[PDB]
Amino acid sequence: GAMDTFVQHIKRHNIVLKRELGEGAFGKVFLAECYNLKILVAVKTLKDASDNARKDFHREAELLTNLQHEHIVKFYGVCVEGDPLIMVFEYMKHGDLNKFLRAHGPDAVLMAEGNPPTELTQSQMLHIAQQIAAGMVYLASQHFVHRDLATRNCLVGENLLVKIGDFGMSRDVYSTDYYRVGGHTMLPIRWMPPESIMYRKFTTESDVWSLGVVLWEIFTYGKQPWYQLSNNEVIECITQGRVLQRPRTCPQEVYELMLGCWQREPHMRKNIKGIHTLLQNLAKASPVYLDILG
Ligand SMILES: COc1ccc(COc2ccc(Cc3cnc(N)nc3N)cc2OC)cc1
Repeated sequence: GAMDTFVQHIKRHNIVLKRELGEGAFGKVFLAECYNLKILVAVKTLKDASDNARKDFHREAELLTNLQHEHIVKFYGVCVEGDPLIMVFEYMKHGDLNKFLRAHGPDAVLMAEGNPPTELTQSQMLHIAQQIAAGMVYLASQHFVHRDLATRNCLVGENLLVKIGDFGMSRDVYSTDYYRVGGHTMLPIRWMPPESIMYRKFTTESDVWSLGVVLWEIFTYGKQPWYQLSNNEVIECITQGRVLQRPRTCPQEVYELMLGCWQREPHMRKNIKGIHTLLQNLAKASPVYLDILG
C-alpha cells in the first residue's frame, strides 16, 4: 500500500545482535533478536561508512520498504540511531532453499547415520517452484530486477512456505558461485543468460532465464548448475546455446518450461505470468500432503 513507501525505523534498544551469519557485500550479516516488532531476525550492517555509502543504504531501504509480498522475504525496516547502520529482515525457520534441497536429496537419504530425512517429492518440488514464480511475478510488476536469483537466495519457512530474498554475500569472500566477468565484476554466470554475461544487460527477461536455472536446481535436489564444468566452460556453453540436462525425475512439461526460459533472445523467453500460471496449475493438481522429515 501507499504507507509501505515510507521506511519503518526501529529503536536500537529493540535489536540484540546474536551471531554472525556471513560476510555481506557491504558489511556483516547477523542473526539478531528483535523486540516490539521477541522474534529472530537477520540484520545487514553498514559500519563506519562514508556519506555516499549511508545515502546508498537509505536508497536501498526505500526500495525494499515497498517490496512486500507473500513470497518475498520480509523487510521490517532500519535502525540508523548508531553505528553500524542496521537493515532488519525476517529470519526464516528452515534456512536457505539450496541447503534444504540438498538435505532432502537421494544422497542425504542414503548417507543418514540415524533417522533419515524424507526425499523431496515431485509434488513438493512443484509447490516450491510455484511460490518462487509467484514472487517473481510480483517483482516484475514492481519493475524490480533481481540479478542473483538462485535457490541459495530463497528461504524456507513452516508448511513448505518459500520466499525470495537476496543475502547479498561478499562475492570476493564466497566466490564459488561467482565469476569475475571481464576481470571487473563478480557475477553469477551459472544462472545468467548470454546477454548478461557478454553485455552486462540485466532485465526481467534475464531473471526469467535464472528462474529456469532455479527450476533445474529444485528438480536436481540443489545440485550446482553445470557442476561438471569450469567457469570458462560454463560461459562457452551458455553463449554457444548448449543447455542444462533434463533432471532425472522432472515432469516433461516442467523441463520444456525451463527450455522456454532459456531462449537466446530475451524477448522470446516464456513470460513470467505464464510460467507462474503453469506451475500453479501443476502444483494444485499434485498437492503436498506427506510428512517431511530431517
Ligand atoms: C528484493 O527483495 C528482497 C527482499 C529481502 C532481501 C533480503 O534477503 C535476505 C536477508 C537476510 C538473509 C539471511 C538469512 C539467513 N538464513 C535465514 N534462515 N534467514 C535469513 N533471513 C537472507 C536473505 O535472502 C535469502 C533482499 C531482497
